Amino acid sequence: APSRNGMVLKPHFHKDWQRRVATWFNQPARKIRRRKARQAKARRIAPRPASGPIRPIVRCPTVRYHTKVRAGRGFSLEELRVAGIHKKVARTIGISVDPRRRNKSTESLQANVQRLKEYRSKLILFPRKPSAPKKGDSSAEELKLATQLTGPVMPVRNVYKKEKARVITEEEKNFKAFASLRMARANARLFGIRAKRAKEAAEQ
Amino acid sequence: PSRLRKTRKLRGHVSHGHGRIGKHRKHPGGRGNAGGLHHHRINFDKYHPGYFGKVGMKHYHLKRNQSFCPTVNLDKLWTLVSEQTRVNAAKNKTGAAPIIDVVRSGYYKVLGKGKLPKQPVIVKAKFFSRRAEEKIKSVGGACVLVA
Amino acid sequence: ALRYPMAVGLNKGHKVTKNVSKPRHSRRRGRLTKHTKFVRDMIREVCGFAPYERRAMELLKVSKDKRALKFIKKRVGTHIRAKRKREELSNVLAAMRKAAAK
RNA sequence: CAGUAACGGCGAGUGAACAGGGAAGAGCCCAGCGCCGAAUCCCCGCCCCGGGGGCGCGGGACAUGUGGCGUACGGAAGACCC
RNA sequence: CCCGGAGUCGGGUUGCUUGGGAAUGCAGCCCAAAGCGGGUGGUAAACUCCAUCUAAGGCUAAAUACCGGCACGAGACCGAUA
RNA sequence: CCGUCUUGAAACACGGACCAAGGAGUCUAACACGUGCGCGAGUCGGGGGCUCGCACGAAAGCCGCCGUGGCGCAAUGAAGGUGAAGGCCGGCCGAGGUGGGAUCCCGAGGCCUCUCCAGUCCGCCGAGGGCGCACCACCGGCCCGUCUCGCCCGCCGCGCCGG
RNA sequence: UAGCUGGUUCCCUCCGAAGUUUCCCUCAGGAUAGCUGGCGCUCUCGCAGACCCGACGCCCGCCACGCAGUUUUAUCCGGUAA
RNA sequence: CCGGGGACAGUGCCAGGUGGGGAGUUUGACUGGGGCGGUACACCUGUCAAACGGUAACGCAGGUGUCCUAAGGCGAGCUCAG
Ligand SMILES: [Mg+2]
Ligand SMILES: [Mg+2]
Ligand SMILES: [Mg+2]
Ligand SMILES: [Mg+2]
Ligand SMILES: [Mg+2]
Ligand SMILES: [Mg+2]
Ligand SMILES: [Mg+2]
Ligand SMILES: [Mg+2]
Ligand SMILES: [Mg+2]
Ligand SMILES: [Mg+2]
Ligand SMILES: [Mg+2]
Ligand SMILES: [Mg+2]
Ligand SMILES: [Mg+2]
Ligand SMILES: [Mg+2]
Ligand SMILES: [Mg+2]
Ligand SMILES: [Mg+2]
Ligand SMILES: [Mg+2]
Ligand SMILES: [Mg+2]
Ligand SMILES: [Mg+2]
Ligand SMILES: [Mg+2]
Ligand SMILES: [Mg+2]
Ligand SMILES: [Mg+2]
Ligand SMILES: [Mg+2]
Ligand SMILES: [Mg+2]
Ligand SMILES: [Mg+2]
Ligand SMILES: [Mg+2]
Ligand SMILES: [Mg+2]
Ligand SMILES: [Mg+2]
Ligand SMILES: [Mg+2]
Ligand SMILES: [Mg+2]
Repeated sequence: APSRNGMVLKPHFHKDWQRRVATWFNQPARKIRRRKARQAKARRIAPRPASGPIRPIVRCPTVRYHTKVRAGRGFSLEELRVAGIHKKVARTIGISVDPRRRNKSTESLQANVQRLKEYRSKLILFPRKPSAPKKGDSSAEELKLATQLTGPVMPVRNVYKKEKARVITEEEKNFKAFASLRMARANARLFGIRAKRAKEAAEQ
Repeated sequence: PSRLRKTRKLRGHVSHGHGRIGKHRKHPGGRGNAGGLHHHRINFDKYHPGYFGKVGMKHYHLKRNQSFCPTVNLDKLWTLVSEQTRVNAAKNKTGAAPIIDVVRSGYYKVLGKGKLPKQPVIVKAKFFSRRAEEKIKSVGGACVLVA
Repeated sequence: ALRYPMAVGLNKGHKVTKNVSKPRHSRRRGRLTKHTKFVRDMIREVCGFAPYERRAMELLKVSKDKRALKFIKKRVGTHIRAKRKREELSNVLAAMRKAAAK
């Protein structure tokens, strides 16, 4: 019974719940078990950078999150073509192709080509036969810097460029900002119906 | 702690705080929110008016991302920048107004509650109130729209 | 200035420069090839027509084409599958009328 | 996200997803279309290593389609450059 | 030059199912396809732009579950009517 | 003659031969208010990650705007949507006014010393007067929904447009 | 499952009821307002001048507000008893 | 195989009828015990009701689920039962 004042509660416990209860008492056990498999994998791949391949810069996909930017699944084939590396050598180098990602814009295309070229100058490629370097790297380069990289490979920046102060010109000072939103919200609302009234009045 | 509860004080008294006449029974009055129109009607009408019935239009698959618009009032607008931004703009001989992009601070609409300190500023937002964009022009500043 | 890039209205959004590309090759699924056109009309001249198609062509001989549209729509199900079934069958009758005039 | 959109004698009650953040992270293969003298596989017998390898005018499967190349991120064949 | 999975999709109707609401999925039965086509674009319909993916073939580690089993370790637990 | 239900039990109401031992408001979730603590327009790692080799330690510490996210800082409308500054004279000020209002401030006047005369330096009482906290009642003001009346203004689009 | 029986385990201290209103397929029950307790909070009188000691300002006169199962003084109201 | 039926029967799916053979459920309340009768179950007047208001019984005497383009609204002129 409701007593005097309070919320109308609707608790979801009519469905034999205490047979299905997931306790979490193995939680510090599995933080140890996962961590011992990070440390074990990172010494299997001994100079390879402990975290997997490089990931692209990906813009987040809605109106709530499109100002921030994250790392994606992989590089698109159009980014691989104009950075000039084959789509089947790139996983052997640690690049992670994503074959189903489109490139609609140009400056997000260029920001990942610039990421790929800057990676390719940065990685150190050991030869197949260490007794005979074919095309990979100089043996001096493989000695004093052959360490494993921890954390993500060149993690994704949220760069906010600082615009400096300036002088408000007179016409920018005279800009009807609220009125231009209400007219733009009204023109798109009435666009189809004014075009219909225009084409029927072409005859009558 | 179980040593501070009424059960330890009620450990000699027969009814255990629930009365000899009435009793403590299982569910006298229904279970849950039973009876909100029939015998618990006065409790729902006194305290939760509006609980029974439909009002308004249904909208399937509400995606709350596409109606995201966090607002900042006009009086907490200089807190989005550092204090040497506001102070050096006041000392400036040439009329240079600093820029306040509210979108990198996580706001989309500027609302006009408050009062601005008397110095020009350029505010870049996605949306403005009517009287929020005329408390910027009266202080001598400018509104700029960003998509 | 004037015409700030605006988040509402007809011309809205962040004003980006689109690149043009060769489209994804999966976009041409079901485009008709020369060779599979040749297979698909060898089959028709050797199998004929279904009895609803053969009946719908009879309603199209007598210029009763609203009823033939309703009949095809009753048997294949959709209005847009029916009105391209009909103009397919009308191209059969337009071809057979022309081939029998000579 | 969320006891939310929504369901519901719209009563009691029920009730997810996408975005965001993490753990982990890996991609591929045919048929078909085609070209390659069926270029393919199983079995048996003999011969050399502890299944490999090599023989058999040895059987059989298989053109009612085995193998290679090749699959939507295109692919192939030609020239040309490397 | 070469390019793709049909009693399948899809439509109707019946039944169960789902948050899925003029029908979310699944099934029966009848109808039953197309190839610039087809599917999806959460209100039934016609019209038209646009976006998106390529169904009706197949394989796949890791992160995940574990009151049974083998073998261990521990506990602000019980102490022989527990 | 005790427990019990009852208007009413010593009862010809029920239960109880006697003894030992066991024996009944718990735990989880969600709320509400009250209280304690920490931080405070913010707050919180809860999930994950990092740290001599895991007695204790399955603990403890750390991260950084990993703050993603929750709640809070803005409401109202079914929805499109819109969305909280005045006061004093263009200039100054920055949430209005009346009534009460703990406290604090001023204070005429008094208050003593062996004795007056002049003066000085602090203390005590104090009529009246002022600024008035929180909270209360009232009156105005602002935002959104909706009515009734009404006249102006705006322009890249002169509109079944915007304000 | 039970709106129905039965039982519900230590001591002292303080406070201390209700069987009535309204609604309910309500009459062996609940919601509702009364009645109770707890937690406070906002104020008032003020504490009283070390032992002392009615006092110390302006001939008189005066000693805060509010409040009440009460009377007084005004003044309305009523149709019982007779 | 020989006869006999035969595109009917039959089966599958939908639709209409029938269907206590079978299933599930319900079968008000108040009440001088219950049932029967009544409705004191939503309303209205007079009384009870104890001269403010409030006040109970299956207390008394009655009414009600309608009627009305005037039987509503103004104005004027009239005066009724006997
Ligand atoms: Mg990882
Ligand atoms: Mg109690
Ligand atoms: Mg009891
Ligand atoms: Mg009780
Ligand atoms: Mg009782
Ligand atoms: Mg919440
Ligand atoms: Mg369910
Ligand atoms: Mg083949
Ligand atoms: Mg269901
Ligand atoms: Mg729609
Ligand atoms: Mg599988
Ligand atoms: Mg024993
Ligand atoms: Mg024993
Ligand atoms: Mg035992
Ligand atoms: Mg013993
Ligand atoms: Mg009795
Ligand atoms: Mg007794
Ligand atoms: Mg007796
Ligand atoms: Mg008894
Ligand atoms: Mg006995
Ligand atoms: Mg015992
Ligand atoms: Mg609290
Ligand atoms: Mg009962
Ligand atoms: Mg009883
Ligand atoms: Mg009377
Ligand atoms: Mg009398
Ligand atoms: Mg029956
Ligand atoms: Mg009865
Ligand atoms: Mg009286
Ligand atoms: Mg008259």
